[PDB]
Amino acid sequence: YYAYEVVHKSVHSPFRTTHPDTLFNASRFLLMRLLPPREVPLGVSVVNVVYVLAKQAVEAGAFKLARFAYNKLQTLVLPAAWQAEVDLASVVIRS
Amino acid sequence: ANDSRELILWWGKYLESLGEYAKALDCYRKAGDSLSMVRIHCFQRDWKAAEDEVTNSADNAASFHLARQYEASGRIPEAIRYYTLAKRYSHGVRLAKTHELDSDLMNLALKSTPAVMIDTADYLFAKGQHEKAATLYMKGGKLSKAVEMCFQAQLFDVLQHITDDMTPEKSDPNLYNKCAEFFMGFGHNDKAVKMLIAAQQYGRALELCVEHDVSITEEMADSMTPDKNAAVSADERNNVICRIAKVAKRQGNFQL
Repeated sequence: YYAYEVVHKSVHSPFRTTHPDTLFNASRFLLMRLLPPREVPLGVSVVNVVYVLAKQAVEAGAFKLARFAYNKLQTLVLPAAWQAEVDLASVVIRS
Repeated sequence: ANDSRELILWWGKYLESLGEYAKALDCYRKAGDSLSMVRIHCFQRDWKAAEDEVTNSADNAASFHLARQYEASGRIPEAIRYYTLAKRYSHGVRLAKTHELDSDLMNLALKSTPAVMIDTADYLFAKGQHEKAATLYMKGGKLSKAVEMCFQAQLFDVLQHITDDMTPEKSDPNLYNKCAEFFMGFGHNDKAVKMLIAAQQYGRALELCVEHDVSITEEMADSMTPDKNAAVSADERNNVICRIAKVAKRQGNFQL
């Protein structure tokens, strides 16, 4: 709920809460938590979350996870109100 | 969920100011536009906006919305003060470095994160400010050099919070050993003895204490020095230590 709302809602409707120790350990280890069907409310879009989470996994080390997050950088699409433009801007808008 | 905030803004505007200001405050920050309530109520010197602290690991809020709103809408020095009034350890560093207010800079750089700690340290070297740089290198990584620079700027409370990390003798042993080298260079006795005692160098204070032909006290000739007897010669007994005895009689003391 944290990751989805905080980062995906950065453009959709802003609502952010963070834990800096948890977010620093995330900057070392966060990438694999963000699969959809693993104890999740479901119905969640993680476009911003995938992109920012991959960057955070890349940054602070755990050089395995930097490479893993390179493979999982961002490929996601804005919702159907943005469908006429994020058809082309799916990879473009968030790397 | 459709990347939109318009009905939240409309609800905030619907009964914004009818005694239902909490309604608009709710339906603006989620909507992203709480500026209008700053124009209405935080133009009325709502000095703070409920700055916070650790809840789970850390959380915070700020009067910085008020600040940057003022800074964009003209009241830039009001924003700078609001950095103190948002306790901005960053904007009281960075945007109070753009518009320099040291009531916001130093108040938000006395104890600020190393990232901004150095950012006011590197901001403050060229003004001839070793104090500022040392007062900004207390958690900024420069500590032993900051002992050396505090030795230039004669800072010891700033050096106290520098040596908060390392040896908390208000200093490093390099500074105290430099002082020892000076005091032995001067040949002065009492400050040398006291500082070497404070810097845990009683042996260096020993060679200057009892043969100095001065009045010698219980520590000054018994703690480090084995003998309270400064008299080692009978001629010295009858002339120099006799003068020491006459001085200590004139001191009002009866023991020495």
